[PDB]
Amino acid sequence: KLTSWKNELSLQALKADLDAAKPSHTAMMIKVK
Amino acid sequence: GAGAQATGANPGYRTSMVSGQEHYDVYPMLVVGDDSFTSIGFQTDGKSLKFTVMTKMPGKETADRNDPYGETGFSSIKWYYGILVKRPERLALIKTVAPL
Amino acid sequence: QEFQISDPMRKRVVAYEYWGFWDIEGNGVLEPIVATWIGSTLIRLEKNPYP
Repeated sequence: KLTSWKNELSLQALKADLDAAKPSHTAMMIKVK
Repeated sequence: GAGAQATGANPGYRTSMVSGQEHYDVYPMLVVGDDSFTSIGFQTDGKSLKFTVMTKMPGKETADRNDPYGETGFSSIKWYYGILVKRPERLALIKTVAPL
Repeated sequence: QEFQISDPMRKRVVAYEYWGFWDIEGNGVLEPIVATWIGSTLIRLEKNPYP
């Protein structure tokens, strides 16, 4: 627990957001390529 | 088809056919208790169960080398699920037959 | 379609609004109102706030 906040993000929630957001970015990068 | 044999004396309760025989039906009528169970989650990361969806649209982006044809794309979904029963003394059930 | 954020408080839901004139007092005088509902629940009902 790095902070004094009552509720903290934790690393796992952030990785969940990354995993959720990645599919759109992958489909987008095809056009740039 | 988990009841008894259903002859012609049926007063009008639902039945079903199990390999050439007529058998009754059993119905749950369930009661969930408080804090009886919790659902195990693998990287669900919140409350909702987490799905995983993929899609590869038809195109040259998967032209490969064995077969440039086969434009058939796909979409796939998968998930992990499990349950833990902390106290099984708080789940109640009343089996019964049901009318037509 | 399949995108869902982790935290429930930050989830995105679709809501409807109704800007119009209604006879609030039943005497035949039309007055502006605004109404907002989500799903099947009416969450807001008040007069037009703007001048």
